[PDB]
Amino acid sequence: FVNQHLCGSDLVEALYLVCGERGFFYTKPT
Amino acid sequence: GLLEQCCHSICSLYQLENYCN
Repeated sequence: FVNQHLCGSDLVEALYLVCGERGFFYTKPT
Repeated sequence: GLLEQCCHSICSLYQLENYCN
């Protein structure tokens, strides 16, 4: 990507694509 | 420093690819 603020489940979204089936390890829901 | 740089600022999927297992 370029310049984008990722936050909340949006993080696993960025990971979803880079890894996705690789099961990322972002944080949890607070 | 996982979503703080993306929530409190901007980040690139590059360093974000490190949060994957």
